[PDB]
Amino acid sequence: HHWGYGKHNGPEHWHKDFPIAKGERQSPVDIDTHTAKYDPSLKPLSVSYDQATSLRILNNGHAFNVEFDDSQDKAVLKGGPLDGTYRLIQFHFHWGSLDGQGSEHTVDKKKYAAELHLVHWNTKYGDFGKAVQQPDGLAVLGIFLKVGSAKPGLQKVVDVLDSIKTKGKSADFTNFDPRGLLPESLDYWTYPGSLTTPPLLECVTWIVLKEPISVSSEQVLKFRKLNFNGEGEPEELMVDNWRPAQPLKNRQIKASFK
Ligand SMILES: Nc1ccccc1NC(=O)c1ccc(NCC(=O)NCc2ccc(S(N)(=O)=O)cc2)cc1
Ligand SMILES: [Zn+2]
Repeated sequence: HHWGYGKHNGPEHWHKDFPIAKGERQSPVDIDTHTAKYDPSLKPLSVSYDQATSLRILNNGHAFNVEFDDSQDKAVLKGGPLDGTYRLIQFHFHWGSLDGQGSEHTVDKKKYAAELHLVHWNTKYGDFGKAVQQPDGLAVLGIFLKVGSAKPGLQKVVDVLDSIKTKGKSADFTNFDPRGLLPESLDYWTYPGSLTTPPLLECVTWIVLKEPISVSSEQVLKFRKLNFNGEGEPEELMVDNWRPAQPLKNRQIKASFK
């Protein structure tokens, strides 16, 4: 009886195995755009993905992860609110059963169809497992998805999903360029928070881009054909794999822009 997104094991249950679910810096949150303060001391984000080395795509039973070689400084995030250098390890998405829900963060209570998370770890902690034990261990770049025009740089991801339909399936996934998933603007909001899935560790500097990317209805439909279940288990569509907004508590969201 492991955590998930169903009636009996969904986000309102997680606190029983992971009491930090009710902690002081949980994610996601609603971004109230009128209360976020412009911080003119915040630097432009530096997204350096030209040498990124993707390896593999994995269905882990709660999303799919595109994994990268993080054994050297090849794809790094720096600048913005960050001190030092954060290495890209994986990206994944959260999405809905319907185009009106799926994002984890919300903007003035608006839900997007999906949310991309580019996960990075602070190189001063040496590995990801050490970094998640630190309050500044991770930097997650969050990008909203809205349904409209197709995102051409997403299609290589969409087309491999048939090969990883069920929990525990993986496929080689080399030479994928994550620059093709970024919007034009790197204007962002930032706040201190957590992993949005168990173990819900309070180790994340969240950086959420203001400009969504557009994906097509056909692209997001292909996400919704994935399965939470393993092969030969009853089919349960991988949809609504999002945690809702958590209390902001004693936090301020800062804006990089006016
Ligand atoms: N790599 C490493 C290096 C040295 C030693 C140990 C390791 N650890 C692993 O290999 C490993 C760690 C965790 C794991 N599952 C739970 C978890 O912590 N998920 C992360 C996550 C959850 C959530 C988010 S979100 N949605 O962006 O907030 C973003 C990220 C599975 C595998
Ligand atoms: Zn995520």
